[PDB]
Amino acid sequence: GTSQWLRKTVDSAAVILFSKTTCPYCKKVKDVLAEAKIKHATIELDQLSNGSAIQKCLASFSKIETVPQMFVRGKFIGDSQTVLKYYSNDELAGIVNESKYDYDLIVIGGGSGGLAAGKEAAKYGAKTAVLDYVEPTPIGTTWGLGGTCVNVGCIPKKLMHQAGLLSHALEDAEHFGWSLDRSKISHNWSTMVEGVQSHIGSLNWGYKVALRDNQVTYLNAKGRLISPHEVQITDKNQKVSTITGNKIILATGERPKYPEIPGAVEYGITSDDLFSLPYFPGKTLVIGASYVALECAGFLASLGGDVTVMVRSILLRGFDQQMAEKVGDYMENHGVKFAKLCVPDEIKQLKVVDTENNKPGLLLVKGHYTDGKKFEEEFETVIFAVGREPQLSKVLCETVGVKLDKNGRVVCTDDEQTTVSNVYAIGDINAGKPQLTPVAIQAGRYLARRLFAGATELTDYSNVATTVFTPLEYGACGLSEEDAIEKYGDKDIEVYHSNFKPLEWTVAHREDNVCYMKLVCRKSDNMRVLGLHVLGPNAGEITQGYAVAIKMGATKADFDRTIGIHPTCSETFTTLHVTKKSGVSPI
Amino acid sequence: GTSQWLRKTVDSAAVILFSKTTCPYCKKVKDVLAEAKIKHATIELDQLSNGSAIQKCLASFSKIETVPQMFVRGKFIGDSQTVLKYYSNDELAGIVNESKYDYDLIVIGGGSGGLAAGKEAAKYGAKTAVLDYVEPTPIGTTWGLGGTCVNVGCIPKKLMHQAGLLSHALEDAEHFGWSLDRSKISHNWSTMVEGVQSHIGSLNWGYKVALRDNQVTYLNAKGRLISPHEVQITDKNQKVSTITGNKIILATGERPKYPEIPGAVEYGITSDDLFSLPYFPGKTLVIGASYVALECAGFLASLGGDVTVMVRSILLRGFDQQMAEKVGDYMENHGVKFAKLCVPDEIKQLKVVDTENNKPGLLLVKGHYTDGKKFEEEFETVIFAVGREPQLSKVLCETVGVKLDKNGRVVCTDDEQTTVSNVYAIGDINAGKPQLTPVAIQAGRYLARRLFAGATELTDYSNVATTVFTPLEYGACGLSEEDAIEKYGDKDIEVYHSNFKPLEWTVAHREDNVCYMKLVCRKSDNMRVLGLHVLGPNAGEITQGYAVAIKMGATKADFDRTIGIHPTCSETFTTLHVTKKSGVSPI
Ligand SMILES: Cc1cc2nc3c(=O)[nH]c(=O)nc-3n(C[C@H](O)[C@H](O)[C@H](O)COP(=O)(O)OP(=O)(O)OC[C@H]3O[C@@H](n4cnc5c(N)ncnc54)[C@H](O)[C@@H]3O)c2cc1C
Ligand SMILES: Cc1cc2nc3c(=O)[nH]c(=O)nc-3n(C[C@H](O)[C@H](O)[C@H](O)COP(=O)(O)OP(=O)(O)OC[C@H]3O[C@@H](n4cnc5c(N)ncnc54)[C@H](O)[C@@H]3O)c2cc1C
Ligand SMILES: NC(=O)C1=CN([C@@H]2O[C@H](COP(=O)(O)OP(=O)(O)OC[C@H]3O[C@@H](n4cnc5c(N)ncnc54)[C@H](OP(=O)(O)O)[C@@H]3O)[C@@H](O)[C@H]2O)C=CC1
Ligand SMILES: NC(=O)C1=CN([C@@H]2O[C@H](COP(=O)(O)OP(=O)(O)OC[C@H]3O[C@@H](n4cnc5c(N)ncnc54)[C@H](OP(=O)(O)O)[C@@H]3O)[C@@H](O)[C@H]2O)C=CC1
Ligand SMILES: *SC[C@H](NC(=O)CC[C@@H](N)C(=O)O)C(=O)NCC(=O)O
Ligand SMILES: *SC[C@H](NC(=O)CC[C@@H](N)C(=O)O)C(=O)NCC(=O)O
Ligand SMILES: N[C@@H](CCC(=O)N[C@@H](CS)C(=O)NCC(=O)O)C(=O)O
Ligand SMILES: N[C@@H](CCC(=O)N[C@@H](CS)C(=O)NCC(=O)O)C(=O)O
Ligand SMILES: [Ca+2]
Ligand SMILES: [Ca+2]
Repeated sequence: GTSQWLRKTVDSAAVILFSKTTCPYCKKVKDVLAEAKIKHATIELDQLSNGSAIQKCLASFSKIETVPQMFVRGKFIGDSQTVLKYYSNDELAGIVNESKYDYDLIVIGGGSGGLAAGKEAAKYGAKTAVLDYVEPTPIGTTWGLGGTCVNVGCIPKKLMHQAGLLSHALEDAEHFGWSLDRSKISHNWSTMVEGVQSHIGSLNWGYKVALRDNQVTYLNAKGRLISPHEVQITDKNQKVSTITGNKIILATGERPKYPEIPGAVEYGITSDDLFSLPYFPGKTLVIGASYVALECAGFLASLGGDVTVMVRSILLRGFDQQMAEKVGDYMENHGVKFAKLCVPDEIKQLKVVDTENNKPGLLLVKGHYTDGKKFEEEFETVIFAVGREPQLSKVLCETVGVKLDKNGRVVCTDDEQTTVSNVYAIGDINAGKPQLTPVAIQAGRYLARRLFAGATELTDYSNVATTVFTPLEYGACGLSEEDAIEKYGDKDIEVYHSNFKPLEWTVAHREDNVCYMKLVCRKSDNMRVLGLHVLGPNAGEITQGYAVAIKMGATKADFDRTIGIHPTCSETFTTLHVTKKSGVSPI
Repeated sequence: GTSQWLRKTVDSAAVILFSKTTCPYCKKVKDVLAEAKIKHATIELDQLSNGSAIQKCLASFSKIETVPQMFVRGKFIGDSQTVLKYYSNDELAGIVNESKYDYDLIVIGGGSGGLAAGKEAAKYGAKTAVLDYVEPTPIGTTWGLGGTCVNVGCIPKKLMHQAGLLSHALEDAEHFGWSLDRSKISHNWSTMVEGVQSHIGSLNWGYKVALRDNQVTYLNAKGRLISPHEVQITDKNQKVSTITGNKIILATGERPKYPEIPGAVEYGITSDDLFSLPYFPGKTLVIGASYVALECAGFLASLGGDVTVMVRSILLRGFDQQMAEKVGDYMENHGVKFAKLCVPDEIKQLKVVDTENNKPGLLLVKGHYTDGKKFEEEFETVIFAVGREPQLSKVLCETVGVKLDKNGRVVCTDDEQTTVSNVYAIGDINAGKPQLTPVAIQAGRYLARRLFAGATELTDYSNVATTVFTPLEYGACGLSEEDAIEKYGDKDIEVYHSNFKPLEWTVAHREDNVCYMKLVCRKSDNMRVLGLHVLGPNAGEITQGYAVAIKMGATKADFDRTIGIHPTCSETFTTLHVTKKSGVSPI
């Protein structure tokens, strides 16, 4: 496959140097490229097991088999003497700038995936543009560069989770001997929001600076792909123009859904609004039951809010349902109210948001339970967390020839390629992929490296660990218990499980037999670990290291031979014994 | 090796049943043994790849090759009919009780290792005794069952660490929008100590109950081995008697050292005293610089104490010294004072501890720096943390024939065997082994399983992860950078490193470029991970999962293909790039 590899690399790379580490002629070219501040990929052939065969294949493109060999956009440009000739004649800059298109890469969307792809491509000398535009929410919320995670997702969510966790740190402090008067302590929502937004601000600015420093062109503009190589852009001044690019990356992400009921769009809010909400939500209804719903309900409650979650059917559809029940039971036991098997029919306004005193309005929510009981209750704030959807066009998109699925997501190969061959999709819009920030980031970086640096490594989307940052956190890697049973049959599945109590919870007088972990294992495959699950503090820190071991194909015996660190919650994974089949209590 | 395995198992096991899972005669024996509450090991031959050869070998001991086959203390006892015959004649109890010795196992020491070994042996029907006695410290401190960790180590240390961490949670709360008056918050040492000691109390009681429930005989008594099978015991009433045992496990642990200076023993304290100290230490000097010193100095400071650490030479000798410098620099930047290259010459009393008002005394510490400067300063409490030593006898011990090393530790094989063949040593007294609780626990359990359940698995003492619970925590697994360079040469070592900032530290306005991690890797061995190091919050939770991957032989590429969980500190391990050799800043 070394012939096809070289062909793909030469044809895709913007600026690439085939080299050897002990070659003084290769060094002379590197010195020239650095002095002229020409960024490029470098492949050192003496570092590759097939490097000699690569040298032979290079003659298909250059007629030579020596190093160095410099290419620009599919075209052999010269050996060392030739490159030096361009340098001394001041032709080199013109040569490396020469292109059929305005850009080697246009990235549409400047979130986790887009920024990662864009910055990484610039590193190998690709002329790169990143387009980002934030369509306002129905109530007008907008924000800066960085995408969902930075502005309206992981970052503000985890920070509000921390604010929530600190509530309980205050309770725990007393049992640890701290003398404070908790009846006189209160939380100020807007102060927290100011601190959160101040940090987000530094991230917005940070990414802009990063794009500058990597010589990526940033356009605060809405992009539309109108042909394989043509992107139509609309600026703030509403000016329309067209830019051309060799490769296009679609990284446009998703936006929250609203249910199709009266008053939803007019009076409700979503996560998009919540994280910069200038008033405190007050008595809140969250509609929905997956991780956005539960994470938001959870930090709101810990801040002292009166919180209700309206659950159509189950919690965290798609997650292990025993773990999901445990996540919910903990939240229920700690003040979060659940309206079970209940759907909303309408929102009616009773009071407008006080914009001067930064206070919430008041809403009437009518709904109904499965049994026929009507739901009718007042809330200061209604939050919809009922899924997220991509914002591209079944028709328009197909007219440029990019195929979307039923749900409006882009159908891609295992190297992120769409049905238009120079066009790729990464992050949340890529059909079938886990919708997480580091996945989008890994995909973008790996994709940029393949396109412009001749890398071969595909993103591995299997066994990607997650954490739901509910009040008690839930970390998982691999399969749910039910999905593993479905795949391999009950008789081939062994589950090791245990309750545990963090040492910190002992003096603090918190629950026995609530924190919980399990390993789902396949008997036939040497007790291969198929799924890991932990409900407990710092679950994400706990889970992460185990995701490496699982990707390497960890078995139970691997876990068993490993010695614990004491005292930690994580060490419980190293001494698990009780199986579910034995019926013995995990307590 | 299946002949030797069976010989060792039959000869060592107290009560063992060789069986098959589909045999109704084996089930009949199991029913009998359960009805008569006879605990035993069970080996299911149809579950072992060499089970058929085992069946053939069993005839060397029983003259039969069928299942079931029951053994007691080296002696074939019967097939199923025979066992049922003993049952119906009411002979079975007598048979299984028959022994040359009072016990199959005597465990001397009831700490982490001893309790683990003892409880695990009882599970397979071994008649087990555990001896524990706590020699009082010079000032009279004593405590209950469970050993160093439970009473004067990991447990109270981590709980005081948590109390310390909560101090900073209080500072962080305000930036997260919590309204509290910190100028009016103070810490009460004795309240904290009460909560800590109350939990320890429940552990003492818990272990006693566990020994009861597992039918282990517990003797609060000092044991001395006087011959291979004879243990002399001294009770509280000072009564001396002798008990005999087949196997002996030495699990007697260590005690803090004092330097040989005037006033040390009379006026100073150690970790043994600190965790139940009924007065607050006040202005404190810690003498020493390894993890006990730094962990204690650290939580004392976070509680608002005026703390000084007197450092003979370096911090954390034996740990990676770049990481050790970083641990210290953080503590120095946060109020802990270091008297560098300084040794104590004498302690003099200025004030006696106030025993009625639970207040500390006052001490004068004289010492000298390497340059000739005298050290002279007043402290309310002086803490020695200058190492720990075993408490067994170079002569007495050798007279029973158990060999000790230069440092007084027991010299053992890789299966914990001493130079006396029925005598084993586990935990801190085992020469050359990492001195950690879960190591002692794993060793005890694995040892009990080998002796009484026919297991083969040795404890793996390589790449055991640790965490130093300093104010900023330090987790490590595998080799220091300097030890890896020493082993494989500089040219074969690549180090990937990065600073990071916990997301929580952003709103809280804490340090950039202080949290830090690295992977020490071997170039020749496919960038094999030889050492992992992380300085940051929750370092132990971070480190633990990676210890499984490292035991499996993780390479850098394994880390690279693994996707991060966002947002966590741990995910930084999944995207490391910067190498030390490149000179690029980790910032
Ligand atoms: C509340 C919440 C909490 C979350 N928490 C976590 C978490 O803890 N951990 C985790 O891993 N993931 C979390 N996620 C998911 C994570 O945020 C996403 O998976 C990730 O941000 C998606 O990255 P992206 O690059 O695909 O899209 P985005 O980050 O959404 O970027 C797309 C960008 O392109 C813009 N755009 C759209 N159309 C155009 C156009 N045509 N022209 C120009 N620009 C356009 C969009 O406005 C946006 O700025 C969370 C998500 C939410 C909603
Ligand atoms: C301050 C401190 C903090 C620590 N923190 C951690 C940590 O965070 N994580 C970790 O893994 N490790 C930690 N350790 C180490 C851990 O405590 C030890 O490694 C472990 O307890 C040793 O177990 P052991 O069974 O060998 O000995 P021990 O637990 O010391 O048990 C020995 C017992 O036997 C008794 N004994 C002695 N002689 C006799 C006799 N002849 N007859 C009868 N009984 C006798 C002793 O009094 C004691 O009760 C810490 C240690 C200290 C001192
Ligand atoms: N890594 C992380 O910590 C986080 C990641 N995310 C990302 O965000 C994405 C989507 O977030 P989220 O908003 O939680 O959506 P999800 O796709 O995860 O789930 C939608 C939820 O809303 C409910 N729902 C859907 N329609 C209705 C309806 N019309 N009426 C009432 N309830 C309804 C569903 O319940 P039902 O089962 O009945 O259909 C389900 O509980 C996820 O896919 C994930 O990738 C979000 C939060 C945290
Ligand atoms: N896992 C964990 O979190 C923890 C485990 N432990 C266990 O406890 C054991 C011992 O604890 P520790 O007390 O820290 O002892 P250590 O053996 O770890 O180190 C002794 C320390 O005291 C110093 N020292 C020794 N003698 C003198 C002297 N006479 N004058 C001044 N300073 C001196 C040494 O400095 P120098 O370099 O100059 O010799 C060194 O810093 C460890 O081996 C470990 O297994 C302890 C705490 C935490
Ligand atoms: S996928 C084809 C293309 N879509 C986009 O470039 C993004 C559209 C999305 N931002 C939106 O609709 O908001 C497209 O719509 N083609 C336009 C055309 O004229 O062919
Ligand atoms: S190791 C030989 C034996 N030691 C012990 O059983 C423990 C001694 C220790 N607890 C202590 O000294 O405090 C021993 O000392 N032999 C005595 C003898 O008379 O041979
Ligand atoms: N004319 C060439 C010189 C090529 C040359 O002498 N390079 C040597 C390496 S220093 C080479 O490619 N031959 C050895 C090999 O097979 O790699 C240039 O200017 O680049
Ligand atoms: N007399 C024996 C009966 C032994 C017997 O019939 N056992 C069968 C299993 S059910 C056996 O060991 N033979 C089959 C084999 O080779 O495992 C007893 O009472 O234990
Ligand atoms: Ca283990
Ligand atoms: Ca990665």
